[PDB]
Amino acid sequence: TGGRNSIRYSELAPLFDTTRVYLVDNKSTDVASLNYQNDHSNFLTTVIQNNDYSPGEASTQTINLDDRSHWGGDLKTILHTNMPNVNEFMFTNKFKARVMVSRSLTKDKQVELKYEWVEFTLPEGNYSETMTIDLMNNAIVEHYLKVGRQNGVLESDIGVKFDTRNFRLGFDPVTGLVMPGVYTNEAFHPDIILLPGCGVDFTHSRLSNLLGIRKRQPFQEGFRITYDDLEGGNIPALLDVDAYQASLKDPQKKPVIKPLTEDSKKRSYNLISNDSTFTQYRSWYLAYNYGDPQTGIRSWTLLCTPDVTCGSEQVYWSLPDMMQDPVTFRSTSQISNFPVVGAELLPVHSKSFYNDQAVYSQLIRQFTSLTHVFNRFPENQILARPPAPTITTVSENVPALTDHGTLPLRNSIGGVQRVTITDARRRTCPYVYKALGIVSPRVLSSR
Amino acid sequence: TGGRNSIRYSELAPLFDTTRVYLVDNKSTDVASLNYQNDHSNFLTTVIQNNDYSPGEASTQTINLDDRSHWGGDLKTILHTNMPNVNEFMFTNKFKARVMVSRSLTKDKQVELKYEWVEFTLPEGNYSETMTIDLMNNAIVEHYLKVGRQNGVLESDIGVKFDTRNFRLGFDPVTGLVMPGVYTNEAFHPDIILLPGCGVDFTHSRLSNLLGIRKRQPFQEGFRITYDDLEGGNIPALLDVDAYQASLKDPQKKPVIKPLTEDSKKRSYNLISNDSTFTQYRSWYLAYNYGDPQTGIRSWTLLCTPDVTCGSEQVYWSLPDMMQDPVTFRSTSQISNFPVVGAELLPVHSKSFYNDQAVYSQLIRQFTSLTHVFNRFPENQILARPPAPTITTVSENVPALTDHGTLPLRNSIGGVQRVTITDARRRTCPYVYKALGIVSPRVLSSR
Amino acid sequence: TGGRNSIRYSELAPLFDTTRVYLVDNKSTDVASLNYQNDHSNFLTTVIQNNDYSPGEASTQTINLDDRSHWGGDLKTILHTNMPNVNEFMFTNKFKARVMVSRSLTKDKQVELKYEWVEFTLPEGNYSETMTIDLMNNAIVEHYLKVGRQNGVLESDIGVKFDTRNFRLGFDPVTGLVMPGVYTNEAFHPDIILLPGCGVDFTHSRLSNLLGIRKRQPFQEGFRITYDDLEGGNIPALLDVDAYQASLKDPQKKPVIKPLTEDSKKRSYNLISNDSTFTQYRSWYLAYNYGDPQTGIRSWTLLCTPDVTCGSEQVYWSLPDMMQDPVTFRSTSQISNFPVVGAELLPVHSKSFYNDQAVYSQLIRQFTSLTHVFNRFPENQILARPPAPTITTVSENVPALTDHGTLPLRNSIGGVQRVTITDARRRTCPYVYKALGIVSPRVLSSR
Amino acid sequence: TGGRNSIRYSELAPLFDTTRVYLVDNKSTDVASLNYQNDHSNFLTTVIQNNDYSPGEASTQTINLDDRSHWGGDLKTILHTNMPNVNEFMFTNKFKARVMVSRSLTKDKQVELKYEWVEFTLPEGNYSETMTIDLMNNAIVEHYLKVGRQNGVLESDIGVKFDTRNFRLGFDPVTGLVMPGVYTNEAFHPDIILLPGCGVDFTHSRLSNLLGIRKRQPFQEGFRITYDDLEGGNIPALLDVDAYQASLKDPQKKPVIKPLTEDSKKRSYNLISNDSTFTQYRSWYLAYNYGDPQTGIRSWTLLCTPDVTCGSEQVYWSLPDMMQDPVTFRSTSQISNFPVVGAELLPVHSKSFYNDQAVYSQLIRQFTSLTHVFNRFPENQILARPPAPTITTVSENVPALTDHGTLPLRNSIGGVQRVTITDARRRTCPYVYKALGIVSPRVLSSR
Repeated sequence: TGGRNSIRYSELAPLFDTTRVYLVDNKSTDVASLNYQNDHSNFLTTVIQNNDYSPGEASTQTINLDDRSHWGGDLKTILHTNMPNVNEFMFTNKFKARVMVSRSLTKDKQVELKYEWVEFTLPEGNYSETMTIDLMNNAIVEHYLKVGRQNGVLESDIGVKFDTRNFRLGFDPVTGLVMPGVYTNEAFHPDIILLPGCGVDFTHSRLSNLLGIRKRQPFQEGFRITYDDLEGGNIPALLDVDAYQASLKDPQKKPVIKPLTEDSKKRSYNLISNDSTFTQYRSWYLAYNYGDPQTGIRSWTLLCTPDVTCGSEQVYWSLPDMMQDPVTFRSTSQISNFPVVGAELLPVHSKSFYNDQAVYSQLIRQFTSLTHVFNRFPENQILARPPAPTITTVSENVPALTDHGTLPLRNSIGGVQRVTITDARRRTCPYVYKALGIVSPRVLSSR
Repeated sequence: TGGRNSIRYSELAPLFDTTRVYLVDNKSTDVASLNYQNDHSNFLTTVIQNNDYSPGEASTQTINLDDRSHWGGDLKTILHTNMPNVNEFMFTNKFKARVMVSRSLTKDKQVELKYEWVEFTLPEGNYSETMTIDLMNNAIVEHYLKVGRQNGVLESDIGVKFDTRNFRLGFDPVTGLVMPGVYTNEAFHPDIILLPGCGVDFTHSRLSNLLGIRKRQPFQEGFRITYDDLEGGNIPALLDVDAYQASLKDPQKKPVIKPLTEDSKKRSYNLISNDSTFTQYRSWYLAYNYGDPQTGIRSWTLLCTPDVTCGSEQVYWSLPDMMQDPVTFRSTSQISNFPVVGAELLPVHSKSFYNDQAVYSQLIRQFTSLTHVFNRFPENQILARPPAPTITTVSENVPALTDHGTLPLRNSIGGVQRVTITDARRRTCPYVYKALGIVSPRVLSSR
Repeated sequence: TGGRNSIRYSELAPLFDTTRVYLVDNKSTDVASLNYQNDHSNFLTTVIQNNDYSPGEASTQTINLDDRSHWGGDLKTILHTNMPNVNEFMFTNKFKARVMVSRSLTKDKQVELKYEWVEFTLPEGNYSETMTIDLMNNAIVEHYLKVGRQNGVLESDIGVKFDTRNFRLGFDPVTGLVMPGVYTNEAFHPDIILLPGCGVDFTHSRLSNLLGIRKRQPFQEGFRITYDDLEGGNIPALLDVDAYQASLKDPQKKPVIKPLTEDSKKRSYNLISNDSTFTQYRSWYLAYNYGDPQTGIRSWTLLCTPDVTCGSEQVYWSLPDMMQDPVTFRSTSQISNFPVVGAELLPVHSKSFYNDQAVYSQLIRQFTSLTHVFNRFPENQILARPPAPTITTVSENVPALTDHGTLPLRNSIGGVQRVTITDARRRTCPYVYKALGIVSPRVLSSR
Repeated sequence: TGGRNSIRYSELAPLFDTTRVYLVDNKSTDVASLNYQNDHSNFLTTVIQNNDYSPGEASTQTINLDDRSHWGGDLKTILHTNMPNVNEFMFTNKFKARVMVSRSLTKDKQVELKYEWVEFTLPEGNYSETMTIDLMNNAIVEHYLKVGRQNGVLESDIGVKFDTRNFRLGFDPVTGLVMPGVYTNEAFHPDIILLPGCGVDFTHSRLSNLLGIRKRQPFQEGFRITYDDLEGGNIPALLDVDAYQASLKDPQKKPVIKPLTEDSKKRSYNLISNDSTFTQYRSWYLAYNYGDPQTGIRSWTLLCTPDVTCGSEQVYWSLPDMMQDPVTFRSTSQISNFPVVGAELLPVHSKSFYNDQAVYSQLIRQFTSLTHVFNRFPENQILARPPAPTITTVSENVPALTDHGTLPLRNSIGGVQRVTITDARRRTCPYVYKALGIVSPRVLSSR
């Protein structure tokens, strides 16, 4: 300490031992003159808080930590964002799926079914755990319109659906059917329901996480899940309620065996055989939980909690112009490679709420009335509308009063410092409303 | 340490090493005599806690940290506010918008439409994420009354509305219409719906943030968003439900093509052509998400989360009379420029709650009864009342037991210290109920 | 300090005193090349953050903390999971129970009842405190189908049920009956209802904890709770409401004495004697609270709060390649035995919510309509459906910004470090989405 | 430091400066062999984490902090319980009350009323702030059955009731009656309603706290509150609604004066005189708030918030075999007197929720139907069922990642350490699911 303290500035007098320099964006004189073209995730600040000098002029002056000692500073910071649930940036507004796009009676008498992969995109916005799903199913439909139907494709065969129920609760071990004649609409984890000849890929989307279907060994570029994969676990068919009820008057067999085939407005349930009790529709959930664990999807995939945020990602601070470049970091000027002084999780959590609207809706569509762009197939038990789970989650932004350690810094702090927040991939982050830094230099050793 | 400790006061005896001085407002003797004309964000305190002296008299005595050493103190503080959501101070009670103000059949046979920018103000208060919106729409209407109508202006042409739905979900790729004949009233982010010849400016309001429409490169003074800007993304028209239904009895074309034109009480939906399926009404949301991303508003603007607080802003502490002035700060007496010793976020967070009242209201206006100053156009599908989003947020004030570092201080602490909290712009902050400071001096080095 | 600081790297220059090395998974170059076959709970990272070298090549270079001093580093870490409530791993998807599996009129005229232990498994997923229970009861039934019934077993005798009410509130001290003729369906802690000749074992399941029935002295391998154990505390029988009401017209005794025997669709309530007011059904809750405290189950067991998480378990960090092996730990290469540097609770908490759906359901099954795979015996007052408790809990995953102490480390940190999170049993943990480590070395003493 | 660091173990090599020893229960080898008969609140752990030695054998070896220095360690700990709201241990399942137990027409023509104190106990479980109350009222009734009634006691005179409303809101200053003819059933703090000749004592129960009736000077063993105490503040009588309404047809006085006397099924409201407007029933709340503050109960008692937990109690850690015994503590082997190294609040908080079920119930008993063991006197306005308060609280268990200071420890840490958590009264605590300790020794001074 002794002669090694002195923290000096132009003529303003000697200050001794730790003090405080401030890194702030909202500083009025600065904005107008320096970071006009920049944004909160990468700006310039005048660290000289002296009322009498131009910002430019200040950019000349310097804070001089005494030369005789290696100094260090404590970096506390206040980060506050407002990034939405889904958006193009975090890759939560896109997802490739393969659907039916054409159905025509080929040239002889046999038929043709051609499928294709299409990328559907969501309208940017902050959503629910559910409404997001819905938005996806809708985006599937919206396509069936611009193309599908108008090419021999019947809703009775739309290839992909994201629902949320255990399509085999009512199932009866012997009858081979969902006895109650209705797939019990309770919510049990996001799922994926496919059809023959199609599937979905998330290779470039974090939405996967929203669903909660994670790859059992992630570091494998690529995420395709198709029909052939979902093996063992095709949605069993609903038993014919009426045929059964209507019977019992007059070897003497009963109406049981009759597995419903279609529903009001005659929508095909595409059953494998005119025999088998299983429909062609295949569910991930079903597969994972019910089909061979050592071979099924239960093998290469993992069932887990949703998380609307789509994945806690972190950000990296960098104060290139004011702090020594940590161990192996190379010093540069390429914004997308500055040295990093602190890492921290991007300020987003998921609040959970109890859903009353769970059942309230089961007592309104039972009393017929209009429909949403979401339940375009009310009377279908499958292309219906996935049941709203009790307890929805919602991505919520929150101020993060974080605190990075104490770092080594240069002894000639420039009048104008540059602040820069970066993300995992290394790029500014548009969704930053406020960055604030406080540094407290203090002597560490001697030269 | 050795001889350098001694913390002395008048005759009261030697105290050794760190101790504690207290900065408090609620001290009874003080109020009456010193900070009568002041407020919690800028007051005087007698730091001498000795029962026997006048406050004035005390203002003479002094706490003497030993001279032989440079001292420092730990500053912990308790800040507690109660600022409301919207108010004149934080600029959340004003916002300029351009509306229709006159409609008369000009002199020949052509017509005249004159528009003007008017500033509408809200009644101060703490609101919801939604009710705030509503308050704004109302403030638009309230003006249409004092002026608009009584000058040939028909509600059928009120220029600005802040709603919250995706005005194009039911849309059908081929019919060019919102098939279900009703814009599906689900909430998906605050939006702005304009008309020809008008728009809104937030150049001087944080309400922008409440809506969640942020400028893609903020440091640009000025925020005007007009009709011409919202290009591509005019609300499509609702299909005529009846015309279509009523048909199908008797080349042989159907009632489809007929896009509704007006609604019960015949309110014009102002459609571009007697042809086109698009109404003149333009939505921001629509633009951002559906119209050309490289040219549309999606370009210069950014879609993001609401935040009722309107923007986490920070405050600055200053204890001019008791702590050495940090690095570059100049020493002065101009309250609005004192040195700063600590920065901290203004004590306001946003709590979120689940909205049951989301639908409950869809089952009460379907069963006709009175109206609120909010739904003055129930039968309009557009000037209706934006759907209440599930999950509302509410600005909430909370005590902040913060802790600034350890700062260097003078060795002659005056009997009367001055505390001062300031905001980003540098001015006291009326909404401060309690400020409390605790300082713990302790030796740092030697002189 | 003096000459002992120097933190050196290849030619990049001398860095002095503490700095920062980063342990991160999401690093792009790494994934592709090193931890392809690994997962977030056990991966490799290149700690050399220098843009110009291959990952392989980097794996050569080294960070050299000065040789002359023993160094130490501060290890802060960010752990984030997403493990579900029930699953095969945490042993929350299995549980052995003993049920009736056969009922036939033995060879002479006496009868035969054979029982057996069967393991039932749940569909993996994240559940409620209740719906979990339900899932279990269902899993009991689902078995009764594949076997039970089709072998002379009548629902009127299914052996195990997990309910949640105090089966003896209405009870009248003299009549020896539940007067109101209905077991008051309010929820009061998970319970277990058995029948003669059967029981349940949790010897290999944490579900026990979900129920909240803990063994009074845990370190005893084995958890079997059978009929004979639940002594004193057999569910009293419901009084015959009608017999009583229908009477009172004409020594002159009343219809009281008549304890109902069966319910609509005549389901036997299996009463011990045609006399006794007690049914053969026995409840844990009842036992614990009402039967002899010094002998009953109240003795060897303990009644306590549920907790959906099934048990706060912890995890162990290990950074074998970068930090000295703590006191007694042996140095090795067997992943399942690495040295441990930090322990921390596995990131899972239980959020609680208020249940409105508590009663809403009592006003819908009173108005007859379909049934769930859950209430297959609506008209039974016992095999009914346990009442939903107000205030349900739900396992929720949360990011854990933890902080382990400051640890001693090697002075030759390898270009490639290995991170490894382990659980109590010592094995990687599939449910880890993100692990992040920040180390801040700093001199501790001298060599 | 210099030669004073060395932390040694058998042959495993020299470790220098702070390191980490771990105190864990869930360690597999340990359980089976050492703490078989123990529980989580008092167990043994092998601190030697070396894979190759028996636990017994390990119990021999020792960690040797260097001899030349006095060492200290940082003790961080993870405590997690699951204790329920009410239970026998925390004394929340018992409470003495004095009730009517006999009513017979004495030998001459005068009568006899004998009262007695009885202890009622609750069924153990975790409850609500309310349902607990209810459980108590029920427990009062349940007794009236086994004894009361069957001895001339009419419900019309059951002595104690725990309700929750201000029995005198409708009251009219002149008529001396609760005009609306109904005690306005809104909830305003737990209360106690007594009758002549009886009362309640909490001398041995924390339930008092649940009610929120605390003794104004606690350190006084004993808590009896009887009739004679509740002076001034007898529940006023409800005005006869009908008598009044039915009148007004024909000095000419009105039906006012008539204070109802009994209710449907003629239950006596026991009014002092055939005159006075006051019933014999006395309320604590009433007393405290309305009767003489300098003499009434308002004097020796204190009205305050409920708190379901019944009282934040703390626990004491003790690591007898590994840390020096703090200042005045005597060293011993009596588990219930070990030295204490850290104190901490027993991990229980009270979550609050908003009650919709507040009114929902006022619109179901107004539409007659069955009754609960709770509202056995629906038509009574007094023995009714206390109104459910909006905002109920619920005891909730939570993991407590606490941190005790840095303590002095022995330099010869035994292979097997003993952990022990104790409560205020000094006894193990059955409700402990997990205890975890991490110690970080580090040199403090020299010998």
